[PDB]
Amino acid sequence: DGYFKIYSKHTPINLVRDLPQGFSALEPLVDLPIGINITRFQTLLAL
Amino acid sequence: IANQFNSAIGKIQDSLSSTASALGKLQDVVNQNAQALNTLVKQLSSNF
Amino acid sequence: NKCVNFNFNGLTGTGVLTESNKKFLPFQQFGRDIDDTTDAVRDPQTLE
Ligand SMILES: *[C@@H]1O[C@H](CO)[C@@H](O)[C@H](O)[C@H]1NC(C)=O
Repeated sequence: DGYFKIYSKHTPINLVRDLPQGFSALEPLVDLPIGINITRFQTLLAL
Repeated sequence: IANQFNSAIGKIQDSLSSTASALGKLQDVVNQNAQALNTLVKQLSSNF
Repeated sequence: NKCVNFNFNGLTGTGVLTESNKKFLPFQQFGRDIDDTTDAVRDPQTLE
């Protein structure tokens, strides 16, 4: 509907290779007045 | 006869202390009236 | 603490306003009861 909605969380872990067990909801972090069409996406990692 | 009676009134305490379910027919009436009021209040949120 | 016609942002009704112990997070602006009725409000001019 012309918004983009970002929810996020940050958590301490001690784990070597999987998505961790347990539960915690994501608070809304920012909303943006974007308007655009989207159909695919990409991530940026540091070299 | 008194020892059997005293023992049997003993078991009435044990039943009414141990389980939750023994009072089911009173809890069912309390639940139905609470459920009908929950419904009545929820219909205020309906748009019609 | 007095009966008042409240008008917060056009959300409107009659009630007594009392300081909350409700911890609204920075994103939350209204509170809702089990009844699906508004029961707490963040004031728009001070964040209480
Ligand atoms: C409302 O106005 C007063 C006086 O300028 C100011 O202290 C207060 O922070 C304002 N409210 C908001 C949401 O900034």
